[PDB]
Amino acid sequence: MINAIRTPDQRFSNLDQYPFSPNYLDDLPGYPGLRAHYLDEGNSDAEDVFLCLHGEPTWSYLYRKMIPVFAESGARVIAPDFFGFGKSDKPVDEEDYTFEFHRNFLLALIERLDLRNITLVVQDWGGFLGLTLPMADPSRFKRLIIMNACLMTDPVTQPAFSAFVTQPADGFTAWKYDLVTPSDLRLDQFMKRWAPTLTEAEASAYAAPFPDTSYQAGVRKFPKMVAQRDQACIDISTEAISFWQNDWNGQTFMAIGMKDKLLGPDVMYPMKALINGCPEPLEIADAGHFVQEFGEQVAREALKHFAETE
Repeated sequence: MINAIRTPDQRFSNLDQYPFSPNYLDDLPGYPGLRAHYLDEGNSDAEDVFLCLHGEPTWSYLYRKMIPVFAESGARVIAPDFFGFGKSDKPVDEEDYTFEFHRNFLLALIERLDLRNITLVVQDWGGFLGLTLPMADPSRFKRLIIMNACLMTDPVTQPAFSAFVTQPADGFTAWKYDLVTPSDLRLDQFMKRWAPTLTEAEASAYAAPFPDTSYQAGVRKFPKMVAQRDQACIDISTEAISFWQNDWNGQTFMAIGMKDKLLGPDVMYPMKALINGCPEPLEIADAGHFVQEFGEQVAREALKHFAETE
């Protein structure tokens, strides 16, 4: 019904530091015939579940250094790959991807696996989407781990969540230009630019999912939805502000990648004020946009923070 293609399994043969077994679901309600890939690590009967959401233009591969720290703590870790990324199937038309299409996939996933006692782990698009999930069923969420992200509200209600789009020129403008303009987009070279510490092996793991441009419709669409917020997204993200400010009663841990040009300190401090009970943030000086690349530290510190409250 929704024309999609699937990445040949062979593309993932030689992944570096990725020993996690695949789990798939192809019976989601609303997503008929589309297969979703997710990691389900640690004790599947754990009381605590960490739901790790990725963003643009990555995949679960991005949480590979956090996963084992969470799992060794006794938790069940879930890390899905959004349609269009990693090992999930990729709709071929950029028009199929919308804020709600990915949002609904997430609610569908949570219902299907019946996840409870969730510690939400977000960043980038994983947070734009993820920060709007607790208000739909608050009883299932208990903690939040937030890395560089915010809500895609309208420019007036929150100017900090709009300003980064236009400035600086080497910030979101450069990122977007790099992503939606080349006709021969190489995600390994893009990653090495925006995540300078990656090795060549890690870099290639982010290009693994896309053998050629036909597979990258979802990759091309994310940047454009940041820049051109559809109504439902604005209403949805605006009502979530209300949720974090007055309804949230959970424990929160915030980590900021200080070298980020897009969603750094000028976007994080304002987020921090909006989340009821958010404590002092852990600032990671050598981290860029992809804070997960310095994940072992973030994962340990967060469990250390959450422990000193149990």
